[PDB]
Amino acid sequence: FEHATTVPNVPGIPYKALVERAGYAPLNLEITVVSSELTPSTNKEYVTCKFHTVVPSPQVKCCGSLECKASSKADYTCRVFGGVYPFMWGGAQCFCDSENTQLSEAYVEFAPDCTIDHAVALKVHTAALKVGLRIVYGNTTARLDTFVNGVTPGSSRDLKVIAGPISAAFSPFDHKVVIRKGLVYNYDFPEYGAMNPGAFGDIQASSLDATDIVARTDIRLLKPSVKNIHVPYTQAVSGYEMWKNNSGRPLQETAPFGCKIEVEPLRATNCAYGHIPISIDIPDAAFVRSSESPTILEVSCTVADCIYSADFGGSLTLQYKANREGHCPVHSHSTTAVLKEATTHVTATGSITLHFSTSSPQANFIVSLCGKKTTCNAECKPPADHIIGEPHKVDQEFQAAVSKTSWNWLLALFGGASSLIVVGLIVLVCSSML
Amino acid sequence: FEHATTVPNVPGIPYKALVERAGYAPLNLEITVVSSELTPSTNKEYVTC
Ligand SMILES: *[C@@H]1O[C@H](CO)[C@@H](O)[C@H](O)[C@H]1NC(C)=O
Ligand SMILES: *[C@@H]1O[C@H](CO)[C@@H](O)[C@H](O)[C@H]1NC(C)=O
Repeated sequence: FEHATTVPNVPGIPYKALVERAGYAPLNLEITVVSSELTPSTNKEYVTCKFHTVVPSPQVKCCGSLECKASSKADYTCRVFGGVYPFMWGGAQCFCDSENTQLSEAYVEFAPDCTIDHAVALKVHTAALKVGLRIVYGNTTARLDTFVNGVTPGSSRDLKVIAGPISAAFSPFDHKVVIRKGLVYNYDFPEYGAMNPGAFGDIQASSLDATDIVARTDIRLLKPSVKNIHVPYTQAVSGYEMWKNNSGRPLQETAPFGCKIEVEPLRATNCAYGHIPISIDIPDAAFVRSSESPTILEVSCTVADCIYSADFGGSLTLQYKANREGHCPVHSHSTTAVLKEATTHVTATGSITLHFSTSSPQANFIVSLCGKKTTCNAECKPPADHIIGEPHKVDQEFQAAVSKTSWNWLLALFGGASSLIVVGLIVLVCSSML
Repeated sequence: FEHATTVPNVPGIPYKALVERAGYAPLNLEITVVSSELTPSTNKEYVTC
């Protein structure tokens, strides 16, 4: 017997329901989400880190004009200097007086510590959910994990679940993200093949050990002022360190709906934003005969000290007139009230107490005990505690949020004004008759 | 829970109250002033005999 419903997305906050076949007894149904991860399909453009800006040895020849071929190495900057006359230890290095040529070479390369201190640039497409459910139908615990696509049944021993598509997934990741050491940033990195000096992604490669390193650091070779054999060069600062200087806060601190970002794989676990349609096919082994279940001949309810809040605040007493011994579920058939308990053992002619949570100052909600429905009407007080450590289990519907007496005053003034208009118009009609 | 109430300053004479909570049962509250003392802040001006 399939049953369709819509569960809130929030992890925790167990969700109650009552399934009911025409010839079978009403049966408890529990749907609760223990985990929910958003795993998007991501591809990798480039890795980046500190460059080493290694400088090879000078190529000095003594009064012969030489030029350097354009090497394919990363950020290759090469220059020739005439009129040099080098000195390293041991005196002059060229015999020939004042026409010697020095060749200065410079190129960049990943630092030795780039295996840990590297940032990986990702493009993030649309994400899909993989939510874990616990189903407590017929006091039989069933833990499962299922995708939210509407086409994937959940692997269970005797249960079939379909998770309908999300109303609106919000995708916390932007189209371009950057991952550094488990910290995820929504950064608009430049495209591969586009580099700016002193900016993020100034040096790029397909992998950490890739040969095709590419960079456009603003490196310039200068003429050696002192008569030695050093290579004087200047270069713009690494954009990796300049990005770490003002990276801002990562996605683990700046993310909507309060869900935590994890890496390997990139995912956003325990997000709470929408609603999942659940089509669940309860096996018939849990459905029991209506004759076996003790029906309730008469039931009445009262509410004592209703405190409407996020906690299970509010107690209701049910006076039942059961016929035979057994146990059968309870349920609350209002969107504003959620009952704490699932089933109740009833022998005959007794009293039970139940706990519920509401977001409305008026408690006008129908309780179904074991098949039979009776409504309960009472008043609920606002809580004294301003801040509570657990989330609300019900949502305000904006019509039950207005209290019963405030509804009475507002409807009384509106009805008095409207009836005053009606009596004015009928006096007009009576006067026009004359 | 914080209960704010008003008790007479009579020694002895137990004072009754009810602590009603929306999430718990009402509780008996007894307040008895077993003793009091009104100690002034004094200074010695002089001593004579
Ligand atoms: C950047 O680094 C400098 C050090 O040169 C430091 O003074 C500064 O606070 C950092 N952050 C910003 C936002 O400039
Ligand atoms: C629910 O509990 C009852 C009594 O504890 C037990 O007999 C029954 O097997 C449980 N339900 C199912 C569907 O197994």
